[PDB]
Amino acid sequence: KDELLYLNKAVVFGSGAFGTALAMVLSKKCREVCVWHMNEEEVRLVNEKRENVLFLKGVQLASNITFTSDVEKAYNGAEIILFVIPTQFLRGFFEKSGGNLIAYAKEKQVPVLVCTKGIERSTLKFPAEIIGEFLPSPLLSVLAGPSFAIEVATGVFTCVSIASADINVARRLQRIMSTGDRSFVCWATTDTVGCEVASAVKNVLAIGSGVANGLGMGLNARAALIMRGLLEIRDLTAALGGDGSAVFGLAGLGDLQLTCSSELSRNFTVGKKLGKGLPIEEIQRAVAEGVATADPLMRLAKQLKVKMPLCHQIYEIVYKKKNPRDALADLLSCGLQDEGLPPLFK
Amino acid sequence: KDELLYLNKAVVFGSGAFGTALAMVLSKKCREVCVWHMNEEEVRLVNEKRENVLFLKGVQLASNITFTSDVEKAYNGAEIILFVIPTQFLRGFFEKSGGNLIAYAKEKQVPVLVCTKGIERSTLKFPAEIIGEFLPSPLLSVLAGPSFAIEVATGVFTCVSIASADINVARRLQRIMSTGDRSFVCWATTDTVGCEVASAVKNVLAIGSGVANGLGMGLNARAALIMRGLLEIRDLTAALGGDGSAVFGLAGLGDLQLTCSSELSRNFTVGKKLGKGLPIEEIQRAVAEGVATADPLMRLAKQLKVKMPLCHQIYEIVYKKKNPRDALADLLSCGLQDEGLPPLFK
Ligand SMILES: NC(=O)c1ccc[n+]([C@@H]2O[C@H](COP(=O)([O-])OP(=O)(O)OC[C@H]3O[C@@H](n4cnc5c(N)ncnc54)[C@H](O)[C@@H]3O)[C@@H](O)[C@H]2O)c1
Ligand SMILES: NC(=O)c1ccc[n+]([C@@H]2O[C@H](COP(=O)([O-])OP(=O)(O)OC[C@H]3O[C@@H](n4cnc5c(N)ncnc54)[C@H](O)[C@@H]3O)[C@@H](O)[C@H]2O)c1
Ligand SMILES: CCCCCCCCCCCCCCC
Ligand SMILES: CCCCCCCCCCCCCCC
Repeated sequence: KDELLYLNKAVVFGSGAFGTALAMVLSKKCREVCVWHMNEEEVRLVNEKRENVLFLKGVQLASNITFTSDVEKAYNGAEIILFVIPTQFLRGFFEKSGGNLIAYAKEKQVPVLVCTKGIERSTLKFPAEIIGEFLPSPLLSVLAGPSFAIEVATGVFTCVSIASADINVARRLQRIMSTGDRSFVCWATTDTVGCEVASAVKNVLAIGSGVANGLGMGLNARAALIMRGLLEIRDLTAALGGDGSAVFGLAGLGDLQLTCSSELSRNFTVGKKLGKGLPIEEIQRAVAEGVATADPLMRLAKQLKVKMPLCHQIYEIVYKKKNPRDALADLLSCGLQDEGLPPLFK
Repeated sequence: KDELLYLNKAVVFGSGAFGTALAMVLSKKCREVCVWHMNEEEVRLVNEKRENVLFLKGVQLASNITFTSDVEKAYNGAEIILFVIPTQFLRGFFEKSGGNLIAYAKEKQVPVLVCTKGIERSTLKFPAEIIGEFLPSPLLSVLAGPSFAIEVATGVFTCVSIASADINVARRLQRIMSTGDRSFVCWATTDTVGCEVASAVKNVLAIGSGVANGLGMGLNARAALIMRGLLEIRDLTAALGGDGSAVFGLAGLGDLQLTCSSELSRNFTVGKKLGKGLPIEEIQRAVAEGVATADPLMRLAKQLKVKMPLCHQIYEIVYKKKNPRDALADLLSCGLQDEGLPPLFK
């Protein structure tokens, strides 16, 4: 259906930039919107300042958005639940505080939208998979696409995709997340796996995009990294069982191109410094998603016997003090090859 | 084979930036390299200045590169012929001066590489197809990929693809164009049609990327245009008989992302001005490829009953004084849809 759906309440667990940006999106489709944060003193500050000075400074929060550190109040009445908690804290949240919320979720059959992105070190599992350990798959959906928080929060034209096993589940969410002014447009897909893989790998590849820059290469080089790196996301997706229909969609191609062209992103800057020779230790100072993700990505790929050329070299440069230039050469040592893309039309 | 091939002579018909940039690439794989230009007085100047002050200022030409306005001398002895003449002058060249050259080409079975990009107004045909009217298909190959002339001419890491019906023909050329320092890497593909379609459509879409900017949208918007516009190149390719294996390769995704992220390109700037409301007439002042290409692209699409949403609106804004904002709204009037991408894995 091409007609939207408005709700009375919507809860968003994750008080960071993206979660807040999404609260902003929701403020225009939901009568009430609570954003769960943990530090109570902070929850107050924000509500006072009418601004998430913590993770989204400069953005005036809508009035119908309320921050609360009380999970119970937070989810109570919500007709849609969003999870934008960093991957590393996700599991802990459910073990320590998801008790009742999970009950409520199952009870009222509330639709859950996974917005977190990454890989859990301990299990090498993705967000929606982790949450899936507590909440049934049928209720789970994934939101992925080129969506810089700031642009989304301030209402600047953005397109993302909603992935769910049941396309109809994705479409319902599609009608809930899409805004009245068409400033936030959603596209439905079933490729949950592809979306999750892409959301994670993109950060690693972003670092390579930065490496390429600090290494003196230009835009041609970047377009090639983006195009070649996309096959790596494709192959890892295939290995994990995903149908891959999202790989060349907004979740993959889209977000990938965005994330890799973001010259100010921590991923890019970190990679740039590496490209210029600065050791990872020296850099540090606030870790880049790509850096955190690189190790487990490598372990998952290895475990699945999936070859990710670019991602691997990026892992070496980061975790094994490999010279960016040597990495680049090793990468190109493969010799002349075919593009390696199947035809789409017979 | 992963081992290169060096030649004695190579001719490049097309004295513009890209042709010169490619002469530079060839200067490192060919003993001798002539670049055919038409104005004799100019051919001298350049040879004197050791620089193509006409279309590639600031770039010092290698010594083994010689400009000549004598087609006969130019092609004589060449072991590879490149065509980088603008689409509109292509046919005229062969009718007026290709006489002997064609003979020589067929005679010695010299490999031809089509580097020109666009659509001929009169026939709505692409470069390699036009040249194909004079030289047999078997000898023809297409070079396409994200390759800004300057970066290519100055040796900055670049990746492009070589497309030929016979993959082996593409691979031979692959070993001739790939450089010893791995600064120019070629990938083989068969999707000649896809490559040509992509090379042309990209310019139109670039204007939209500019429109989006002048219209106040941000990077999220651009990533979406790139991802959505790519399906248009896909569909037109399917309609023209291409196998489409290049659509998501360097020729398509690659070049597309590059061309659309080039904020200084004439396509972008023209589109930006349109996005800001300036009428096309006013703008002008040196035409943007995207503008020229928009009309025939539209006529070809219509003739083939292929729907290209973004390209169509871009055509309206340019040729029919349509308000960019109205165009954007008409575009989004489609309602909520699925991403519309087939799965890659069953
Ligand atoms: N930032 C973006 O533009 C964007 C776009 C898409 C997806 N994402 C995804 O969003 C998530 C994070 O992005 P962000 O900018 O919203 O977040 P952020 O880094 O601004 O989030 C900080 C959040 O982490 C919590 N936190 C910090 N330390 C904690 C601890 N020890 N225990 C429990 N909670 C703790 C805070 O209370 C807060 O909710 C990731 O999954 C990322 O991939 C971000
Ligand atoms: N510029 C790039 O970075 C790039 C990258 C890929 C493909 N291309 C393709 O290259 C071609 C043009 O790009 P460029 O920068 O090399 O060229 P350019 O615009 O710099 O080329 C000018 C050329 O056109 C010729 N010319 C001009 N007017 C003429 C007339 N009336 N009759 C006959 N010849 C005339 C000149 O003598 C010269 O060879 C297109 O096919 C384009 O799609 C360019
Ligand atoms: C991390 C450094 C910069 C990388 C710039 C891009 C390289 C692109 C091509 C990779 C080809 C891989 C071929 C198979 C092993
Ligand atoms: C030319 C103006 C700016 C366009 C910015 C991008 C719009 C992207 C989405 C297009 C969707 C088309 C849907 C089907 C008709």
